Amino acid sequence: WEIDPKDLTFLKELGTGQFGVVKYGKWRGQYDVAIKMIKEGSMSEDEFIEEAKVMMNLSHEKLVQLYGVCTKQRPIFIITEYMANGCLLNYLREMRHRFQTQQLLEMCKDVCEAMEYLESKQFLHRDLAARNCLVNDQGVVKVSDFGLSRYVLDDEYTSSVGSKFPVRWSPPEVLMYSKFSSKSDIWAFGVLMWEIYSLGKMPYERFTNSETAEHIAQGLRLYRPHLASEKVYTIMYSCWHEKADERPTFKILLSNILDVMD
Ligand SMILES: Cc1c(NC(=O)c2ccc(C(C)(C)C)cc2)cccc1-c1ncnc2[nH]c(-c3ccc(C(=O)N4CCN(C)CC4)cc3)cc12
Repeated sequence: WEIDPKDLTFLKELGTGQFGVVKYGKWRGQYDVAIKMIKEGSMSEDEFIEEAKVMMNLSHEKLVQLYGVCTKQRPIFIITEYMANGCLLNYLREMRHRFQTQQLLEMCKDVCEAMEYLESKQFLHRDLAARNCLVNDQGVVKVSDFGLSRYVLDDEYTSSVGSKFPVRWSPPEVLMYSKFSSKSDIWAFGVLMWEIYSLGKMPYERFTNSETAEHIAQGLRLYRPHLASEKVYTIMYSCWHEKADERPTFKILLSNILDVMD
């Protein structure tokens, strides 16, 4: 899994993430790569390195591939597949047109295929959201940074009352009991479907976290976006059942999305 850093050519800045600076470059003077330059103290590096092989073996066309690591210099590097059109959240917000409903469903289908693959490997994403999905040059959506949440060293992110914790993508059992399962990714996926159909709006925009939790407890959920048909809304709504066991699997959600696609 150890990539020779001499095989990397750093070419551009690609902004920052939870682990700091990310750059764009070439691997073997030919393949586009994103290179995460891990800020010292931001990550459980040893744990990530000892568990990374699992992640490098997660290969599906709709997952942003982890290619390898460079751990013999400061900072260490995580080398991944490069996505030409950046994160899905910015893509939805910056496009000028009102997306065709078929294209929006296609984004949902792409994410659902990646998630069905992760579910088949009993591998949780833990931070599924439009900000963690990327888009390629053909408008194909891919799921990024799956499982990396586990290696974050930052209480504002890892604590359910922290400023960076994905509260609005979390089911009640995560918020009350820290109980993660395949069903917490299902809940997050429903919120992601809502982000896609609302063209990148923040979920529960008018509510504080405590108002959101009270809205949920009373049986209220995110409203049906203008672009989502009643059938599409039934799919995202099924992800938010109060009882984790009543939520569908990604295999079932994919079958539902394909039926709506016709
Ligand atoms: C994934 C990733 C992260 N994210 C992380 O490290 C990270 C995230 C979450 C976590 C936790 C789960 C632990 C919270 C950890 C780490 C951070 C910076 C870069 C990238 C990144 N990785 C791969 N490909 C990329 N492309 C871009 C990209 C950005 C902007 C443009 C752009 O300016 N335009 C304008 C022109 N228009 C035509 C196209 C778009 C293009 C490409 C970014 C990519």
